[PDB]
Amino acid sequence: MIPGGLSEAKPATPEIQEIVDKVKPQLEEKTNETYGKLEAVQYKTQVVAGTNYYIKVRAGDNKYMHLKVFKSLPGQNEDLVLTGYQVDKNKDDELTGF
Amino acid sequence: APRSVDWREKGYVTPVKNQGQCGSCWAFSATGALEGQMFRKTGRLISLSEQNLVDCSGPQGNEGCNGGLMDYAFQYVQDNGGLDSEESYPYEATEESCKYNPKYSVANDAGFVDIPKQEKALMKAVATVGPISVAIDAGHESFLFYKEGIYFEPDCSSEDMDHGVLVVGYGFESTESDDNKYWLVKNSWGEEWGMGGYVKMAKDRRNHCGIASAASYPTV
Repeated sequence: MIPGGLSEAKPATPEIQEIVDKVKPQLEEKTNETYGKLEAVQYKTQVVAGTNYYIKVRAGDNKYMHLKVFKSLPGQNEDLVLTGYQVDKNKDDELTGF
Repeated sequence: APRSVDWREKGYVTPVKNQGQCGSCWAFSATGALEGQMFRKTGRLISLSEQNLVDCSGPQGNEGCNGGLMDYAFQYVQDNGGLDSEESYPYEATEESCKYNPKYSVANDAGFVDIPKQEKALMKAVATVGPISVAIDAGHESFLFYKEGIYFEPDCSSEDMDHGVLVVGYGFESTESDDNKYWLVKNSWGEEWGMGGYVKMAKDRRNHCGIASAASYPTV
């Protein structure tokens, strides 16, 4: 681990799934597609001025995506913001920063 | 110097900055240390460019918004022969192409010194050298919510550090539990977080959060 580096990968927890459910409206808006249930599978975290979560999610038709979700600092009410994502990922693709 | 040290009082430290959503703490910690060393050697305080580091120090081992080390940044300033001022190379919070311009270099270093892994050695360096770059375990909820007093997190790690910050001093305050000593630490999360953007981290409590595990400063 280096300062600002990503943590090791861990299986998704209910708290990570909740973060995915909370930002789904932002994902649909940016991709202009609807996703139905996005299932969190694995995740990494990264300390920034706040926290970024890199989350591998499984979508429909067995497609995967990597979501980047920024949890704001307390001063900004810990607002969750979907700040990036990578589409067409494979189940076993590594979660790397982006 | 003792029993308290606060380099802010002597003009060695720039106002608190904000790394935003980019994992560039390491670059803010490095410019903070370089700003203090250049002040010592020139009597002038100039805010330096984190973006220059984020964009150009990959060859030295840094990973832009995905992390890096303050020593690598010091190595880059030595190898490149300079670092641009903040005004000339502004912060964008995303990794961009290297656009270093030697015309606007306002700092430089010859390398760096790694402090022994002891809080006693760290105290000696802060007192005698100036602000020091350090890595800490900042990955807990208690750190996000820090606002006052001396930070102590029982679950803090002394070996796995995920954030780079800057020790500007140390001091004490009377406390209910008699854990009174702290390191004065400048963070890069903006002035609203914490105590004006700073955090008093527990000092002399067995290298709390690893503050003394990866401490260093540039040689100017």
